Formats: sequence, C-alpha cells, structure tokens
Amino acid sequence: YKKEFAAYTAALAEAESKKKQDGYLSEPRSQSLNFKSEPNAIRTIDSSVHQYGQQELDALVKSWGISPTNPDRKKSRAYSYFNAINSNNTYAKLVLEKDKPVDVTYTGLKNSSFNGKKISKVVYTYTLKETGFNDGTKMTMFASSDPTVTAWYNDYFTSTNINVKVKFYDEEGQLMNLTGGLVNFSSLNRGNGSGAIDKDAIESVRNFNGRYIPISGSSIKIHENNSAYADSSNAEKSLGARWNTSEWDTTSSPNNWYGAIVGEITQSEISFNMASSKSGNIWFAFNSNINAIGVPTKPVAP
Ligand SMILES: [Ca+2]
Repeated sequence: YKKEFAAYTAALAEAESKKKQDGYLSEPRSQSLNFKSEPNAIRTIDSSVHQYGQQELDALVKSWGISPTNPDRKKSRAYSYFNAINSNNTYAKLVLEKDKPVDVTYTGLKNSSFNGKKISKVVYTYTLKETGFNDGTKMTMFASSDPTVTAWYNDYFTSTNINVKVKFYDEEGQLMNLTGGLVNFSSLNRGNGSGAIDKDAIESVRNFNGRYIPISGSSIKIHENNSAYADSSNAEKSLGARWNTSEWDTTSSPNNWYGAIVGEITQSEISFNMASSKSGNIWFAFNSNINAIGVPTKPVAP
C-alpha cells in the first residue's frame, strides 16, 4: 500500500505534466472503479421479456423487409450484418419497443469493486428512444453474457438511439454511488460504414449524465446534449484520419485512445444514450478499461 501510494502519486504528477500529450487524459485523474471484465456473470432477464431464438428472430427480421432476397442492396446488406451477429447464441436476443424499458441483471460478479467495496450486481436498463427504421417503434439488440462486453444493437443502416441506465449494487444488495469512477467510452467509429450504403457511419454516446474528460489527440469530441463522437472520419487516412480503423480499433491497441473518451460518474444511476447512424451492427461496451495513457489506479488503505 505505502509503495502503491508512492507510485500512484508519482504517476499523477506524470499525468499532469504530459496531459497535453496524445493519449493522455487532458485533466489528470486516477481510477477508483474496477469494472474490467466479468466473463462468468449470471445474466437474468424478466420472463416478461421475450428472449428470441435464432431462427425465430431471423424470420421476424425478414418479415420487416430486411432479407437476403430483397433486391435493394442496402436491405440485403443490412440482413447479412444482422445475420452475422445473430449467429452467436450466448447473447440474449431482444426486440426493443420504443419507450418500453428492458432490464438486464448480472449477478455473481467476481472481479469488480469501487474504492475497495465489492460490486456484486450490475443492472442495465435499455429503452429504445428513436429509430430511423420502418415505423420507428422497434429495434433489435443483443445483450452479452458479460456485462463489460455489454451489448450489440442494430440500425439496419438507418439510425438508432437507445437509452441506457446503469445501477451497481454491493454484496448487501445496496445501491452504490460510483461518483468519481472512470468509465471507458471506446471504439466510437466514424467513417467505417459499408461502401454500399455510405462510408460516413457514426457511432456516438449521447445524453451522458456524467462528465466527459477529453483524451488529448483523440478524434472524439464533446457536443451539445452532452454527446461524444468524432467530427470526421477516424477510419481512413485518405479522409483525414490519424490512423486507419484497423491500426487503432482494438481492445489492446496502444492507439485505441484515438477512438475513445473518458466518462466521470456523478450520479448513482448512470445514464447515457447509444446512438448510431448508417452502421448496421454496433458494439457498445460499457466498462472501466480506460484507453487513456497513464491513468493510475487509486490504492485503498486497509
Ligand atoms: Ca465501435
């Protein structure tokens, strides 16, 4: 402890003098939240909510006009994207109805803590707010077995906006307030769309009820309604990217800060909106694995 504190102090001094450097947090912070990975979480969804079978969802999506036999290339490409994500049956397959919340509860958490206190349960509430798809009242999403991998959702190359509420609970089942915790909003691609629809696909986070901390040099900027996304392509150097997608957009890439922003938690119920334009399939991971360089973990005194 007394040596981790030394080290953490020295790392904050270093984050301060390098804060204007690429990859560094523009305002130095330490991490007190540990919500990094929970591969063996127990996932529970109320029996109220239909969890689709693979072929059952496939037939539903086809009945919506999104099928391989639609002569409209944009529709059939939306199908092959949907089909790909529909092939993993470890996800819970959900049909969101506009304005109707869906809770996804993960218990049996083995790795997570905040400032020394064990996190034993995380609850996600998903509510479709808007889609450019069909009558605008429905969208597919896929809840991960792992709460830190979190979700895929679709837009079928239109647009989707889904509100997410997140609540963390300790071993006593009491609501926890993760104020000061850092969350990783990562992999917010712009310009990585399908060349058959439009290259300027956009992934964003909107309406975050916490405070963003810009990563220096990152393509992800703050906009109105507390929203974070890139202002131009972060996918192709020929459209002005620093790095092509493949050179930064992985969980271990040393350049992954390029598509990320940090979120500082301010409330016990965390809230943001996942929103996409022209993406087809969208991965949205919610966790504490900060992409910024040199963010120290805050040690806890026994
Ligand atoms: Ca992404």
